[PDB]
Amino acid sequence: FRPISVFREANEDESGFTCCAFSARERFLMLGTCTGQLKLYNVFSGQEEASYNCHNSAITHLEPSRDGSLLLTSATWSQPLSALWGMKSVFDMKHSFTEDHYVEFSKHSQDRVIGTKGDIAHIYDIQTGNKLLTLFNPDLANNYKRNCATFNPTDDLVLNDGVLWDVRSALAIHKFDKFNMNISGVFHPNGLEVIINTEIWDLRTFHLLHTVPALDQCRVVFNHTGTVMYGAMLQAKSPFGSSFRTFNATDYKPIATIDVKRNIFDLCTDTKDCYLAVIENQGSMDALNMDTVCRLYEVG
Ligand SMILES: COc1ccc(C2(C3=Cc4cc(N5CCN(C)CC5)ccc4C4=NCCN34)CC2)cc1
Repeated sequence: FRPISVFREANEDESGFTCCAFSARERFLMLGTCTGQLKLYNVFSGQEEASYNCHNSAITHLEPSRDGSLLLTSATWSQPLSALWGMKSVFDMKHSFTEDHYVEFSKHSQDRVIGTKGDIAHIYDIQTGNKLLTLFNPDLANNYKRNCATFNPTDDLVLNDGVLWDVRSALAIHKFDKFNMNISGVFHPNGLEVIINTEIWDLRTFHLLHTVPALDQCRVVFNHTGTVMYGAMLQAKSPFGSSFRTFNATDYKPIATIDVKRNIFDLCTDTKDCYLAVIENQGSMDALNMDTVCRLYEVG
């Protein structure tokens, strides 16, 4: 991990970057801020190229669409709490998700949004904005404090609150046992495995394949090729502590532990898996205000 670039939010006395994603436009990083702004930065110059106020509370999450035409945002205490923005030609709001505190695109064909409201998942059509489907069963809930509903790579399964759902039938096919209080789980890009905190389950047999103690309380991100898994750990200001782990995605063998000595707010990779971007806070949890920097590292 060779540091190649660093920047702080332009002009600000304290720098308020909260989350990041690379744009479909080569060289440009998208960042959310603690004032609900979306900014476009040259990742090498640190030049601010554009600024849009999406929310009147802090951004917690953003996800660009692969074809660069759409963006999802989530905020902290705004109504609406999440939104879908059009980026082709003029930046504008397309739909709003009144109480969903987290949203993602479908993965295969990006024509749907999945939103999370506490223990409940909602699926929406992108063209009409209509809610197609609500996945919730109170007998099956795990009540994960950081529940995030997600699609599998083919868009026909959903993981919500540690329940695996068939999207076509709207049927719960399996409730995974609850072994932590916060992390609800993600699909591996290979479409055969589920990662729920420290447990790696097989989707076809529900055997436990691996225990990875180092993933405890970690939020997991895959590189674009599905060969490396990157993890940063939640705080018992900041959602994460000050270090990140890399794992081999095929055997879950640890490759690296990096302590950046600063609390991490977010990290993401470019679609060619050359660069890792990390939002690190220079201030503590106790400071008046946050003071984040975006650090760009070369990996290979
Ligand atoms: C499964 O585990 C997860 C843990 C956290 C999250 C979320 C999330 C929340 C968040 C709040 C921030 N705060 C700082 C203090 N300020 C007062 C208000 C805003 C700053 C960054 C982030 C953030 N960045 C990337 C993810 N994420 C909601 C998405 C998702 C999953």
